[PDB]
Amino acid sequence: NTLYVSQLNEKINMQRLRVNLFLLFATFGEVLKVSMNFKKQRGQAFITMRTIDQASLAQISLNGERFFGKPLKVEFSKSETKTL
Amino acid sequence: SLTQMVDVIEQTVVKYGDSIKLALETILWQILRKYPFGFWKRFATIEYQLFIAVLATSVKWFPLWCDYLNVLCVNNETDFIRNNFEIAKDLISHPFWDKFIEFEVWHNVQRIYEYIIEVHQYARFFTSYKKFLNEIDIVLRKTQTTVNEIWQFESNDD
Amino acid sequence: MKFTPSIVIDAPQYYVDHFNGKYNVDKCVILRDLQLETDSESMPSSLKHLTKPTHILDLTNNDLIMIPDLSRRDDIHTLLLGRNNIVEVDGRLLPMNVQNLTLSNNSIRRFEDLQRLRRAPRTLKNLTLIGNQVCHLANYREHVLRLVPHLETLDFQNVTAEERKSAMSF
Repeated sequence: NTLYVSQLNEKINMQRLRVNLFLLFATFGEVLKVSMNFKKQRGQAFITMRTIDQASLAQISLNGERFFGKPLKVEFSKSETKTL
Repeated sequence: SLTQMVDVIEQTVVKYGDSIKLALETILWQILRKYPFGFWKRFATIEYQLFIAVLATSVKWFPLWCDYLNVLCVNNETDFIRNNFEIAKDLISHPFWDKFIEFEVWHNVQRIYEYIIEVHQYARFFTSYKKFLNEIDIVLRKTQTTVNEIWQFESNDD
Repeated sequence: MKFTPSIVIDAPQYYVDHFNGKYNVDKCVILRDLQLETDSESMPSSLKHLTKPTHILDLTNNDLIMIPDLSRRDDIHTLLLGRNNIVEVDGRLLPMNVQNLTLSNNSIRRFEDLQRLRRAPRTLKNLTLIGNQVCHLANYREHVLRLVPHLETLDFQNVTAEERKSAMSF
């Protein structure tokens, strides 16, 4: 349900990064995550999704998408998100 | 087959209406390189509508030259027209030499008319003789008569 | 099928992640003020029963042709329009303080069709057109910058004074 993204332009501020990520990933389904917990940027964002099919669809469709200058790398998270 | 693919690529690019169009034009010129007539001229005219002098380069590689000459006159000199008419006389096609003599049109035009009489060919030669008088003819008339007899004799199975 | 108030009353209504507020729209179909997703919205209408409490509007995955028919909504800050078929934009949009517009994966063909976005006064900071045919046309980026300089981030890329100046040069 949660996707781990990395390889992103860390120069973007936290709140703008989160708003653009929620924006971009809303096309596949409702994003449940309000804020990046990791507070370290450097691409390492987790996106939590209410249904699992939207997570898979986002993963396949947005691999290597140019986002703030860089092609994002997307994978499935190792563990389940606390909110799930 | 391949020509249907080239027509499909041209129609899809026409329905699209800049770098992707450039790669499509390079794909089209590569397809014309692999084919290397009128379909190539249609592809070159489509490229001239896309973003035109390559339509002369492809006809130079083909060596049909007077079609590119009339297209170049449609796109826009007596020296270039003479270098085109001599290239067409090298290539030859009676309407082609007719278009070259019409674009050239005075003794150079008379020499072009005499050479075109020497090579609807015979009727054009008789019209050129009448126009040259209006500005050895029977020997050229008999030779063009024998040439027209040869042309009527000419036109797996092919 | 149609976006009607009966639908306005009872979709999954909640707060964005971002804590953006809203109240959603689903008696059987298309939604508003949250997740307007996947119910085949042809034409936006009947936004009045939204009665203003909404920060965001996730229109994605509908069959929207154009973006008109917006009642005056002071609160709406974000529109997530993805995966529709937006050919045109109204023009008298002017929902003051619409900061973010997501046009991703739609069918806007011409530069001139983008013109109405200039009307967004100084609020439309974030606009994403990626996934449209217009993106392929030459000098797309520079024309968006010269047309709507209000944008701070375009296609998730940031404007920058360099291409602002190039947009001025052309």
